[PDB]
Amino acid sequence: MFENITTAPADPILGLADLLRADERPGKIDLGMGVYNDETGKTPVLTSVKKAEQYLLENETTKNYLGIDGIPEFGRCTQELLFGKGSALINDKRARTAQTPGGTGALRVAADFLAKNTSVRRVWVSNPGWPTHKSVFNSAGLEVREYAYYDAENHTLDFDALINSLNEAQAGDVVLFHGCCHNPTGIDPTLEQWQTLAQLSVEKGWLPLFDFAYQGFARGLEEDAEGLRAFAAMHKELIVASSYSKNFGLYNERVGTCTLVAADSETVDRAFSQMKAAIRVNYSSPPAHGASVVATILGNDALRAIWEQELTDMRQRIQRMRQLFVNTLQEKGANRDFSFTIKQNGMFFFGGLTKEQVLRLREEFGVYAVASGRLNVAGMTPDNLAPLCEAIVAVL
Amino acid sequence: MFENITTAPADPILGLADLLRADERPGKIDLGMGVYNDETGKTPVLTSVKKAEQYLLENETTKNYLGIDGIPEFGRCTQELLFGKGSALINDKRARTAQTPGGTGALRVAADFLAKNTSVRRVWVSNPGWPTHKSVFNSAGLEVREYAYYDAENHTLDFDALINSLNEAQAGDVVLFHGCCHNPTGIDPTLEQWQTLAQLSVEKGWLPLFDFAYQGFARGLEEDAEGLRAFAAMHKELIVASSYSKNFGLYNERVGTCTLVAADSETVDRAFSQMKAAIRVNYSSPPAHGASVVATILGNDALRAIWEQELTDMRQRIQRMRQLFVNTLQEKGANRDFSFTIKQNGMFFFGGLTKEQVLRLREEFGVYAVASGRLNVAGMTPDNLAPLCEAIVAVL
Ligand SMILES: *Cc1c(COP(=O)(O)O)cnc(C)c1O
Ligand SMILES: *Cc1c(COP(=O)(O)O)cnc(C)c1O
Repeated sequence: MFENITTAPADPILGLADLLRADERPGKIDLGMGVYNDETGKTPVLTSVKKAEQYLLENETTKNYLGIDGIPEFGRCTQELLFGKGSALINDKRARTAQTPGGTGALRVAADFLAKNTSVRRVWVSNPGWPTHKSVFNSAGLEVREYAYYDAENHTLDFDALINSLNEAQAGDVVLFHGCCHNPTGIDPTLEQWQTLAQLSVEKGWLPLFDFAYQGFARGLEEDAEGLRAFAAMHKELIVASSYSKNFGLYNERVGTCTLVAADSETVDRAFSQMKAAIRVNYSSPPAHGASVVATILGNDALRAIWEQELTDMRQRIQRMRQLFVNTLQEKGANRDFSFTIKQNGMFFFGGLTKEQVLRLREEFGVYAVASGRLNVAGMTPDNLAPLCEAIVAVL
Repeated sequence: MFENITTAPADPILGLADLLRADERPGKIDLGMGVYNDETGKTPVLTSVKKAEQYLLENETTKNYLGIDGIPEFGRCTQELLFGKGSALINDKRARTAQTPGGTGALRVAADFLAKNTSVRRVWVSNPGWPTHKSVFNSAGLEVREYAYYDAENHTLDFDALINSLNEAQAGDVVLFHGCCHNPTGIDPTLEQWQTLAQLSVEKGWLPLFDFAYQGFARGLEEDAEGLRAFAAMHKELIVASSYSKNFGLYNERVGTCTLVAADSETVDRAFSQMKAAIRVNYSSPPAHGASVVATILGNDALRAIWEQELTDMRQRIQRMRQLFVNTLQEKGANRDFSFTIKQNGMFFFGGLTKEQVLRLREEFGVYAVASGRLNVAGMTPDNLAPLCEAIVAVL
């Protein structure tokens, strides 16, 4: 049965993990996968989280099945984070959320949902973008088309190119938007641009699909949801896949959600029934632990206070690191100007390096980054900043 | 987009959960989903588990991504449980295990794996069987065929019928076997029958696929794996999906595994690469919590000792309950003889009731069971045994 099977191609991002574990050199600087590191170069578990886990260990009495869509309180809390405490979608019961195994799991159940219950044949994704989007949608049978987005030689959102390419999108097809902290460019549209996109979308008949994996890492919780809420205010239907992996540092606990929005509750319920079917035929119900932690925190005023401050400190350390990065580079005498880095939202640095420069970086200097020239700034720390910059200056 | 979508059909088993939550009557006896209940009618979290969670809360320092196949130690431990501490499959490195979100998640990744990388067009499942098997395999695109298994008017394994129907299975197609505690008949083949099936299988060219969700609930850990090891000893390739939901009572933490076995390590590795691809396009990596708990317990002598005893007490309470069930029935004057119940392995009672009798049970008496006439004996307790039996005697 398995004699003819061929080796699968390695993942451009997740594959870095395996490359790293095979390298014996001690001074390896890992700036690949987008995980947050503190000043000591460790990706720690939040205090609010530890406190919640303490509470769960003491108050949890059963481990019984969670119900297809997961913890109800968890879903309600996520809707408020996404649409605002007094949103119309929430009041008119137009939204239904399913707890899922991470944001990726959400993209998968959405894709399966779309493929079997809708006439969507193709999904539109940006370029530059996130590799996993194409894999996920192609595996569900949907065709993936790319739209223009980044202005390389200027380092800004090529808004005219964005609309010109999107003119190709027909009514009925899906358009994938990054909520905030665009992976990998870090450049997001402004509120006015979001509004333009929203009106153009409603008018053109596209089914919007938001991938929200970095809420709170750009400006803040509420501000980062601005674009989404703009679309939510004009749209009748939409899908939003969110993740709590990064803003709660619950990476391996696979905590995410998939929210469906329809014209009314009758439609959303009828639709959600089919999304539950897609889920039940996959993993049945979702892992409780991570979601319980989030609900506990999000539901306790004291805990939420600690958590938001921790989120603030993470965003602040990254902002400090990129400003320090640019500085140490000029300090080391980099021939190219990387000041544009400071305008990027999120955890990454994108735009300066080529496929070969990053290859040389890992080979000669043991610095690991993605082949697209994307570096995880959150992996940068005061102690690795100098060696890291010396490596980069030698490769420019 | 979502106007034409139709309401999905409810799940025959998981749907019971929703039926129950809508019934306001106080004396509802839930004997539907196969979850263990103690004397007090609660499905509690094991002490060994609580101890492990305590240890994790204190020793866990990061929540960083788990790697596609999950916790290595967890996989190794599961291989020993399944194939025995000194198995050849383990020594010759012929087996590769991936941590998955429950046993259902394992069946799904196996189905996706098969559909895209193999020429398997159909999977053979028993009748009576577990409804989810058909859903899972059909959603991956594979066709599901059923084979004879149970002798209703005798309450035994119809072994001749089993082989006669399986003669229809061609070389290349999958045959699904329940490791032990056959859901729902509770009747498993004997070691000699397992051996016959093993030889017939190798000779006929079927790819065996074991669903191991109740190890330890029939006779014991080692004894329950006898059939599997018989096949493992004669087979070159095989797949085994196991669950820790029941034997560890970690239901909502989604703890399972998918193990692939090939002729040698070269083949199994090449094959596993594609299974990792199927996983990465689904949920990326699995939830850490539940698997960590199992690895902690399974890896600590003291903890394992406590855990095995708890598993023993669960099996013993269920055995006591079915003997008490049969007795109270005759005590109440049931016209039909249900003594065959005592020969059933696992958590269920199957064979006495009809679709209408169970319907009347939930309607008139508020007793919930699956429409197939399958009752969760583990849900039976000294306090609900009497009312439960009175309901049944009134419906016979
Ligand atoms: C991280 C990320 C996700 C989701 O990650 P999960 O670990 O699966 O929660 C989705 N989209 C983008 C762009 C991401 O960066
Ligand atoms: C319980 C069960 C499974 C797996 O359950 P999970 O909660 O998904 O681990 C698989 N097969 C059968 C027959 C079962 O009873």
